[PDB]
Parts: sequence; C-alpha cells; structure tokens
Amino acid sequence: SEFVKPFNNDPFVGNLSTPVTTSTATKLYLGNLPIYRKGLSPLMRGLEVGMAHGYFLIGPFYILGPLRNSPNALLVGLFSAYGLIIILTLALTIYGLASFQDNSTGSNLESSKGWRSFTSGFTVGALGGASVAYVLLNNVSFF
Amino acid sequence: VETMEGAAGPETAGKVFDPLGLASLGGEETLAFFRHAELKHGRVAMAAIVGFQFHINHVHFPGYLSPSAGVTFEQLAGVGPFEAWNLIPLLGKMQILFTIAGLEHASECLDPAGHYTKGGTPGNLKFLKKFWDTPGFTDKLTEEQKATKRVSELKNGRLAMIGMASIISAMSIPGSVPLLNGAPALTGTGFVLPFGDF
Amino acid sequence: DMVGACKPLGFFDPLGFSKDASPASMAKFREAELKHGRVAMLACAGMITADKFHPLYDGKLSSNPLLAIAQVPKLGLLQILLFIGFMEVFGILNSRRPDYKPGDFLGSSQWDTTEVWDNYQLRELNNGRLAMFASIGMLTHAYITGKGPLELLD
Amino acid sequence: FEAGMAQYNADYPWLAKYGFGPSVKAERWNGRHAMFGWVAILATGVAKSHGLLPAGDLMLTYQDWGGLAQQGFNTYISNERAVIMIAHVHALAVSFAAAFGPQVLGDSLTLLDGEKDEEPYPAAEIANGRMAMFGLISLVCTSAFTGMDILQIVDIGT
Amino acid sequence: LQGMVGNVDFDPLGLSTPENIKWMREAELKHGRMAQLAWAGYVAVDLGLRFPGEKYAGLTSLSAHDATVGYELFLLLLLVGTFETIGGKQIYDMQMSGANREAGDFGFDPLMLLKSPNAEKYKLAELTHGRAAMIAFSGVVT
Amino acid sequence: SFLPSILTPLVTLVFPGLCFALFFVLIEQDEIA
Ligand code: CLA
Ligand code: CLA
Ligand code: CLA
Ligand code: CLA
Ligand SMILES: CC(=O)O[C@H]1CC(C)(C)C(=C=C/C(C)=C/C=C/C(C)=C/C=C/C=C(C)/C=C/C=C(\C)C(=O)C[C@@]23O[C@]2(C)C[C@@H](O)CC3(C)C)[C@](C)(O)C1
Ligand SMILES: CC(=O)O[C@H]1CC(C)(C)C(=C=C/C(C)=C/C=C/C(C)=C/C=C/C=C(C)/C=C/C=C(\C)C(=O)C[C@@]23O[C@]2(C)C[C@@H](O)CC3(C)C)[C@](C)(O)C1
Ligand SMILES: CC1=C(C#C/C(C)=C/C=C/C(C)=C/C=C/C=C(C)/C=C/C=C(C)/C=C/[C@@]23O[C@]2(C)C[C@@H](O)CC3(C)C)C(C)(C)C[C@H](O)C1
Ligand SMILES: CC1=C(/C=C/C(C)=C/C=C/C(C)=C/C=C/C=C(C)/C=C/C=C(C)/C=C/C2=C(C)CCCC2(C)C)C(C)(C)CCC1
Repeated sequence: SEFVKPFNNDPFVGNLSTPVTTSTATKLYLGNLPIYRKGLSPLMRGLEVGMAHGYFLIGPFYILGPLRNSPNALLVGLFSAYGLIIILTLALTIYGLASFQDNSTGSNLESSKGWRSFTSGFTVGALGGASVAYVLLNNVSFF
Repeated sequence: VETMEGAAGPETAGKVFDPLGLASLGGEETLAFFRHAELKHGRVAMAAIVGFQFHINHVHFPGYLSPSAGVTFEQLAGVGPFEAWNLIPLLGKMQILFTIAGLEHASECLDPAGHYTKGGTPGNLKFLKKFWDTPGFTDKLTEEQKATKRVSELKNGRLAMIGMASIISAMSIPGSVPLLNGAPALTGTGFVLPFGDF
Repeated sequence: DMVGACKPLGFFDPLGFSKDASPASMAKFREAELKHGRVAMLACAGMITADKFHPLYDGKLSSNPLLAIAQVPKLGLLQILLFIGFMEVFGILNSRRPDYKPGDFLGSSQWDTTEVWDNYQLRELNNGRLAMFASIGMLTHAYITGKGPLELLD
Repeated sequence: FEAGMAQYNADYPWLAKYGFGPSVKAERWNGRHAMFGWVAILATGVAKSHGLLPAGDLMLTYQDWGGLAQQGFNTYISNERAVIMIAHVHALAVSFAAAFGPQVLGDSLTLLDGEKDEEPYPAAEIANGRMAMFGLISLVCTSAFTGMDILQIVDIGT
Repeated sequence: LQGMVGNVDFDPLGLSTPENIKWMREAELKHGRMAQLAWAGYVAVDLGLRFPGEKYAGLTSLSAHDATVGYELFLLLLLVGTFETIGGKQIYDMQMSGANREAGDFGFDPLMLLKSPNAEKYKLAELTHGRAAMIAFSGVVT
Repeated sequence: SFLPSILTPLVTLVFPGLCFALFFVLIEQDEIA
C-alpha cells in the first residue's frame, strides 16, 4: 500500500507526494493561509501577514530585552518591534525593486504594483499589530 | 399579513390588526421573522406559565439539584419564582443556557428547505426529528386538523405572553394587575439577570 | 461500504440507521464516530498520565479530572478552545471539499491503498470505541469517588 | 538651473525616477515639513514658557533606560529631551506609516512611483516652503556664528 | 457627487472629490451612528437607566469612563476593534484596491428591512438622525 | 557633547544600511533592454 508517489504523476520532478506535502490537511491550511488564499487582494494579504507578525514581534523584546527589569520594558519592546518592522518593510521594498524591475500588470504579487501594495499592507498591519499587542500587555490584568 | 394564519380572528373583527403598520417595515422576510418571533415567544410563555404554576404550587423534583454546592429543589421552591433562578448554581445555569443555545442554532441552521424567512415555514422545528411530538401524538391527525391546532397555538401563545407579562410586572410595578396584586406567591424580583450577576 | 465491521459483533447495526439514511448522513455518522473515538482516546491518555505525572502548574493541580479542569486558569481554557476550534474549522473545510472521506484529513483516496489500510483503519476505530466507553467510565468514577483512574486502582 | 538639473539627472540617473533629488515633489515635502517645524519650535517655545515640558536639571538613569540613558558619560540627558524625543518618535512612526503604507489619502512621497513626473515650478505652498527653509537655514547660520542659541533667538526676535 | 442620500450643495471649504467621496460618506455614516449611540447612552445614563451593580450605582456619565476603563470599556474596545477590523478590511480593499460597494453598507441587513417599499427613506433617516445626534452630543459632552 | 549620540547611530546603522540596500538594488539592476 504505497503512500509516497510521484508529484503530480511525474516521476522525474524533484519532489514526492508524501502525506506531509500533499495531504488534505496540508492543502487546506496552506491554501487558506493569506499568502495563498483565493480572492484576497495583495493589500489584504500584506495586511493579514503584517498584523500576524507584528502582534508577536513585540514579545521577545519585551520579555528578554535589556530593559526587561525596568518600568519602560513594554515601551522599549514596542520601539524595538517598530524598528524591526521598519527594517522588514525596507527589505520588502528593495526586494520588490530588485525582482520586479519591469512590470505593468498589477494585482499580482509577482508584479511591481502588487508587491508594493503587499508591502504597504504589511507595514500598516505590523504597526497596528504591535500597537494592539502593547495595549493588551498594558491591560494584561483583564485576562 | 393576510396570508398568515392569525390574520382572521373573531375578536379582532377579522382584521389583520396592525395599527402601527409594522408589517411594512420590510418584505415578506421581516414578516416571517416577526411571526417566528411571535411563535417562539408564545411557546416560551406557555412553558413559563406551566413552570410558574408548578413553582408557586409545591411541585418539585425530589433530591439534590447540586450535591457539590448543597443547592436543593426545596431551597429553590421557597424563595419565590424568580430568585430561584439566582439560587441555581452558575455552571448549571450555563448548561441550561448552552443547551438552549445549541437548540436555537440548530433551529436557525438545519432546516432542509431553508431559513424561515427564505423558504421555511415560520415556527417549523420538526426538521430536528422528534424534537417536537417526541411521543408522536400528532401523527394520527391530518393537515386540516393541524391548521386549527396551529391557530389555537397562536391564540394561546398570545394569551400566555399576556399572562407572563402580568406576573413579571406585578412583581416589578406594585399591583401592576388588579387581581394579581395579593402576591400570596408572587414575591421577589420580577426580571432576573442571566448568569445571576452578568 | 465502510471499515467498521469487526469479528466479535460483525456489522453491528440493530436499529437501522445505515439504511434509509443519505450518503451524507452516513458520512456524518462516521465523521462523528471517528471524532468521538479520537477525543476519547486523548481523554483516556490524559487522565491516565495526569493521575500520577502532572508536572505542569507547579504540580499543584489536583489529580481529579473533574476538578483539575476547574483549577486550570481561564487563559489556558481559552487557548485550548481556540486550538480545538481551529482544528474544527479545518474539519468543516474538509467536509466542504468535493472528495471528502469521512475523517480522513490525510487524503488517502489519492494513494494505492490495500487491505492493510482498511485493517489499520479498523484498528483505529476499535481503539476509539474502547476509549469511548473507557473515558465516560473514568469521568463517572471521578464524579462518584472523587479519585482519578489510577488513584481508584490504588 | 534646469541645466544643473539635467547635469544631476544625468549623473545620478536612478535616484532621479523616484523623485529623490532636486525635484518639485521633494521641494514640496520638505517645505511642508519646514512649515510644520516652524510650528513645532514655536510650540516647544510656548510649552517651555508654560513649563509644559517636564524639565529642569532632572536627568535619566541607567536603571530606567539603560545604555541609551548614557549615565556615567559626559552627556547629561534630561527628561525634557526624553519626552520630546518620544514625541518625535511618534511623529516618525506616523510618517513612516503614511509613506511606506497605503497612499490612503493625500499625496505620495516617491513621485507616486508609477513612472509619474515632477511638475516643474493654491500651489503657493512651494513658495511658503522656500520661505520656511530659508528661515531655517538662517536660524542655523545665526546659531552657529553668533552663538546665541535657538529658542533665545526666536524669543528676542519675536 | 450630485446624487447621494440626503444630498444638497452643502460644501463650504470643499474637500470632497470623486476619489474620496465614498470614504467621506463612510466616515459620515460611521460618525453619525456612533453619535446616535453616544447620545442615547449619555441621556440614559443621566436619566437613571443603570446596570445592576454597586460599581455602576455610584457612577455618572462623566465619571463612568475612568471607573470602567479597567474591565468594561476594555471589553467594549476589544469587540469594537474586531468589528472595525472587518470593516477596515472592506474599506481598505475598496479605496486602496478593487471593489464594487456602496458607502456604509457592511451587510448588516439580516432582517431584510431594506426590501421595504421605503428603503431610501431608511437611508435618509439614518443620515439625518446621525447628524442631529452628532450635534446634540457636541452640545452635551461639551 | 551630544554629537556622539546624534552621529554614531546615524553613520553606523542608518547610513550603512542604506548603502547596503542601494548596493544590493544596483547589483540586481538588469541590462537596459
Ligand atoms: C578617517 C578618519 C576618522 C575616523 C576613523 C573617525 C572615527 C570616529 N568618529 Mg569621526 N571625524 C573625523 C574623522 C574620523 N572619525 C573628522 C575629520 C571629523 C570632522 C571634524 C570627525 C568628526 C566627528 C565627530 C563630531 C564625532 C566623530 C565620532 C567618531 C566615532 C564614531 C563614528 C561616527 O559616526 O563618526 C563619524 C562622524 C563624522 C563627522 C565623520 C566625517 C567624515 C570622515 C572624515 C570620513 C572618513 C572617511 C575615510 C577617510 C575613508 C573611508 C574608506 C572606506 C573604504 C571605509 C569614531 C571613533 C563621534 C564620537 O566621538 O563618538 C564617540 C562624534 O561624535 N567624528
Ligand atoms: C543564538 C543565541 C542567542 C540567544 C538565544 C540570545 C538571546 C538573547 N540575546 Mg543575544 N546575542 C547572541 C546570541 C544569542 N542571544 C550573540 C551571538 C551575541 C553577540 C553579538 C549577542 C549579543 C547580545 C546583546 C548585546 C544583547 C543580547 C540580548 C539578548 C536577549 C534579547 C535579544 C532580543 O531582543 O531578541 C529578539 C528576538 C526576536 C525578535 C526573535 C527571536 C526568534 C523567535 C522567538 C523564533 C521563533 C521560531 C518559531 C518557533 C518558528 C516556527 C513557528 C511556526 C510553527 C508557526 C536574549 C536573552 C539582549 C539582552 O538584554 O540580553 C539579556 C542584549 O542586550 N544578545
Ligand atoms: C456515538 C458514537 C458512535 C457513532 C456516531 C457511531 C456510528 C457508527 N457505528 Mg458505531 N459504535 C460505537 C459508537 C458510535 N458508532 C461504539 C462505542 C461501539 C462499540 C460497542 C460501536 C460499535 C460499532 C460496530 C461494531 C459497528 C459500528 C458501526 C457504526 C456505523 C453504523 C451504525 C449507526 O449508524 O450508528 C448510529 C449511531 C448513533 C446515531 C449514535 C447514538 C445512538 C443512540 C441514539 C444513543 C447511544 C446508545 C446508548 C444509549 C449508549 C450510551 C449508554 C451508556 C453506554 C453510557 C456508524 C458509522 C458499523 C459500521 O461501521 O459498519 C460499516 C459497525 O460494524 N459501531
Ligand atoms: C496560524 C495562522 C493564522 C494567523 C496567525 C491568523 C491571524 C489573523 N487572522 Mg486568520 N485565518 C487563518 C489563519 C491564520 N490567521 C486561516 C487558515 C483562515 C481560514 C479560515 C483565516 C481566515 C481569516 C479571515 C477571513 C480573517 C482573518 C483575520 C485574521 C486576523 C484577526 C484580526 C482581528 O480582527 O482580531 C480581533 C481584533 C483585535 C484583537 C483588536 C482588539 C482591539 C484593541 C485592544 C484596541 C486597539 C486600540 C488602538 C489604540 C488603535 C486605535 C484606533 C483608532 C481609535 C484611531 C489575524 C491577523 C481577519 C483580518 O482582519 O485579517 C485581515 C479576517 O478577516 N483570518
Ligand atoms: C444539533 C443540536 O442542537 O444538538 C444538540 C446540542 C445541545 C443543545 C447542546 C443538546 C444538548 C445537551 C447536551 C449534550 C448536554 C450535555 C451536558 C453535559 C455534558 C454536562 C456536564 C456537566 C458536568 C458538571 C456540571 C460536573 C460537575 C462536577 C462537579 C461538581 C465536581 O467537581 C465533582 C466533585 O465535587 C465532587 C462531587 C466531590 C469532590 O470530592 C471532587 C469534585 C470537586 C471533583 C441537544 C438538545 O441534545 C441538541
Ligand atoms: C382581572 C384579571 O383577570 O386580572 C388578571 C388575572 C389573570 C386572569 C390571572 C391574568 C392572567 C394570566 C393568563 C391569562 C394566563 C394564560 C396562560 C396560558 C393561556 C397558558 C397556556 C399554556 C399552554 C400550554 C403549556 C400548552 C401545551 C400544550 C402541549 C405541549 C400539548 O398539549 C401537546 C399536544 O399533543 C397534545 C398533548 C394533544 C394534541 O391533541 C395537541 C398537542 C399536539 C398540542 C391576567 C391577564 O393578568 C389578568
Ligand atoms: C551657489 C550655487 C547654486 C546655489 C544655490 C543656493 C542659493 C542654494 C540654497 C539652498 C538652501 C537655502 C537650502 C535649504 C534647505 C533646507 C532644508 C531642506 C531644511 C529642512 C528642514 C526641515 C524639514 C526641518 C524640520 C524640523 O526640524 C524642524 C524645523 C523642527 C523639529 O521639531 C523637527 C522637524 C523635522 C519638524 C546652484 C544654483 C545650485 C548652482 C551652483 O551649485 C552654485
Ligand atoms: C497553526 C498551528 C500552530 C501555530 C499557531 C500560530 C502560528 C499562531 C499565531 C498567532 C498570532 C501571531 C496571532 C496574531 C494575532 C493578531 C492580531 C489579533 C492583530 C490585530 C491587529 C489590529 C486590530 C490592528 C489594527 C490597526 C491596523 C490594522 C492599522 C492601523 C492601526 C490599528 C491599531 C488601528 C501551533 C504551533 C500552535 C500548532 C497547531 C497548529
């Protein structure tokens, strides 16, 4: 009872159709993640990715930062998250500039306009997510 | 509101009886929703009348409601109709609310034809099989008897809402209803909060 | 048809159900059966291990299953509920898929399966049935005596 | 001066396309920031008059801000410096969101990218920006040469 | 800009342009609805309609915010943030991307009251009631 | 003075980062048509 078969019935492609690669759970989770979800605009993809990453980026800096044992621990963590997000979106912009040099299609992550929209969504979402995480950690007594 | 069953009645002069004209707030969908709300209110008011009678009379299950917390049906049956609900343990109240929640969700979802506003019959719950008429007592009858029986359901439901609103005010507005003022039984709060304090 | 039939009882179905029910109803029944079996196996393993080995929460949570969950903080319960809800929306999407195979998040209709696959599926099903009975027994014993499974066995 | 623009462009042919350089978009944006900065230094002047800014000889400590406090160094950072720096950090964060984020509303920064042009020069805001930036360079010139500070010069001149 | 719900040529110091008119009308409707709820809440809290509780009994509308910031207003902030995140998905996609949708239409019509013969009436009533509440609240809060 | 605080991060983090970004983009620029 074989469970590892050729990828898309192609023995000569460098891949295997394992349970990890091809199972229904993997397909569902991957295809429903924002980067692969159907119908989402590049702005919406970038926005979702941005809030998801900016929400959790604050935590390492807040807990394990140099000023963890200081009254300004959370503020310093938020500023660190903002700086890291600035670096991340600068990386995104230069990546778009290097990769999608000539393009006129748009509405596609592999085009200049689409990648710019994705980066804009990522920046706004990450800033908002870091701010929301700051608010939650300030009001941690609620939970 | 002219095809609905409650349209014709001897007491309403055979009129639809919509003074405020609320049937025209929307299409047939909002009127179907209003009829479903009326039927659910009448049904809950019927059950409330029966439970209120069973409570103001001495009729309770024998034993301990919550052996862990020492709350007993006897304690509930001697604090008036409504403070009994407060006396129920919070987690038991949550298990009543959750069961009613799941039943309501099933009512909204599982109709094969569709929503009561969008194809289903308002008040129809028998797609949850044997939820109604578990005994199946109504299987003998035909549609023509069921028509008059649903008309009587609507009328008795309206009367039951009237009665429960009576008892719920007489608690709150003193002597709200003449003849429902003595209160040999009607004591305490008139309207309880859900989950006691939240 | 399906895989549940086994030697001790054969095709156990005294009360109909299987016949006069839609294929969707049969798929729903098997999905519910597998979900019950899997959750019951998890519950049995959790109770058995947590009776005598509970290092989390500074080892202060009681061995009683029906009171340990009461003592667990609210945030932990919320996170467990969120995880289970995520698994269940994945199950709902799998149901919406056009090639659903009740309970099969692995796919398994896209591989050259043989009778050994059916035998292993039956092994899962029977272990799930045994756990379904056992977990309810464990919970009832915990409610009655106040002791957990292994503490009761002591 | 257009000849100098062509000489630049020519030399730096890349920075040119995004509007970075001697471009009307760049001149407009600075001018906006220079007008806001005249407003800003006036706001700090009246805030310091009304003792708005937590201020004095109070200084930060290593236990509150760590190595950025610079406690033990010759530099003596004040709480007024800290709070004004926090305000500027908020300004920078909002600006960064407006720039790298959606062109939600208003005006772009990088020449609207998309191969747009620079519209050579109400539309008098560029003249005001000329005014504001020449005032600012004059203020630094006096602060460097006459050595008469900045807030003091603003107060005595006004 | 010449045809809209309750539309007249009331644009002194004008700002509304074909690009931003939909965003501006969304902002108008959102502010209006928040104003009706704020006016209703303030007038109720002043009149005497109050939650059952000792924490609420001693509070007034001016002092309620500081007392309720810890738990109650924080829960309200969480819920409002969730709903506004969904609304912000729709609005960001509409303005800064591609979308065919009107202003203020979040799909919150489950009762199908917009199927009535008079639905433009409801839209206009929402607009003027929002405006009237947004000005009454300006009076009472200040 | 305050010049160390103003200049050391400016010249050791912002300027080298921008230089790395510019160099990366420039080396990744493709041939003109
Ligand atoms: C090559 C010589 C040289 C070197 C190695 C340094 C080194 C230093 N300077 Mg700098 N500095 C220099 C010349 C130099 N300086 C000159 C001539 C001036 C102008 C008066 C300054 C003015 C100055 C100030 C005001 C400050 C420093 C500071 C510093 C320190 C931090 C770095 C910084 O951001 O400062 C760089 C700041 C500048 C103004 C640099 C100006 C431009 C120089 C001359 C460029 C040298 C380029 C070199 C010849 C070629 C590079 C080749 C390439 C392949 C790498 C560091 C020890 C800071 C300090 O004291 O921290 C404790 C500080 O506050 N320097
Ligand atoms: C790799 C080993 C290592 C580790 C574990 C640490 C750890 C730490 N260092 Mg660092 N450090 C290291 C190497 C390391 N250091 C080295 C080599 C140097 C010399 C240059 C330094 C120099 C240094 C300094 C100078 C300082 C620190 C500090 C710190 C602390 C905070 C740093 C911070 O903000 O991180 C931020 C980290 C992140 C934003 C992200 C980390 C990665 C995440 C958590 C990974 C998650 C992966 C996930 C599971 C993937 C799958 C997910 C999927 C299933 C959904 C922390 C205790 C600071 C401190 O205060 O120390 C007490 C400090 O001042 N370090
Ligand atoms: C609730 C869990 C559950 C569910 C959903 C199913 C579902 C199924 N089983 Mg069953 N099964 C279960 C538990 C369950 N089983 C357990 C624990 C055992 C061990 C005794 C078995 C043993 C078993 C065998 C040996 C076989 C099946 C088969 C089947 C299939 C056909 C019968 C049917 O339609 O049943 C419908 C079932 C329900 C609607 C569940 C509710 C039933 C009643 C209304 C209430 C519960 C009964 C009773 C009161 C128990 C609780 C009391 C006490 C023990 C606490 C179907 C997929 C056959 C199959 O797969 O053939 C291809 C088959 O051969 N099952
Ligand atoms: C593990 C993977 C993963 C992760 C990490 C996420 C993460 C997220 N998903 Mg999900 N998603 C996933 C898988 C995942 N998803 C899958 C597989 C599916 C398929 C079912 C989806 C489908 C999906 C959808 C359809 C949507 C999401 C959305 C979201 C986001 C929820 C935001 C929200 O409204 O929170 C709740 C809100 C809050 C917690 C905020 C609370 C309020 C705070 C406390 C106040 C802040 C105040 C502050 C000062 C600001 C003031 C503003 C103003 C007054 C000026 C979040 C980033 C939503 C989204 O918006 O994405 C774009 C969304 O619509 N996801
Ligand atoms: C489609 C649809 O609608 O489907 C469904 C959905 C819906 C609505 C949900 C339905 C339902 C009803 C269902 C299935 C309800 C299930 C309810 C369930 C399962 C309720 C468990 C309670 C357990 C408790 C309270 C335990 C207490 C336990 C206590 C008090 C203890 O701590 C025990 C203990 O203290 C002792 C005694 C002694 C001490 O030494 C030790 C400790 C402290 C440990 C319907 C009607 O079927 C329809
Ligand atoms: C001066 C004056 O009067 O002042 C006061 C005093 C006064 C009068 C007390 C007041 C009051 C209260 C009032 C009027 C209260 C009224 C309450 C009312 C009217 C309560 C109905 C309950 C019906 C139920 C529960 C039915 C269940 C029915 C069921 C479940 C079945 O029989 C099932 C069934 O399968 C059988 C078994 C046989 C089948 O053939 C038929 C079907 C399928 C259906 C007022 C208004 O305050 C005024
Ligand atoms: C001589 C000559 C030439 C020439 C020339 C001439 C006359 C050139 C003159 C150039 C001139 C006069 C250039 C000034 C720029 C000033 C700027 C950008 C200032 C911005 C400053 C800003 C935006 C500051 C903002 C703030 O800080 C403020 C104020 C307050 C703080 O809260 C923080 C903020 C950020 C808000 C040719 C023609 C070129 C050819 C050849 O070369 C020969
Ligand atoms: C799958 C899985 C997993 C994982 C998980 C994860 C990965 C998670 C994550 C999570 C997360 C990570 C989350 C997040 C969240 C977020 C949020 C919730 C956010 C929000 C935000 C907001 C709301 C914002 C807002 C805003 C904006 C947008 C902009 C402007 C500003 C503001 C603020 C307004 C595990 C391992 C467990 C295992 C099992 C499976």
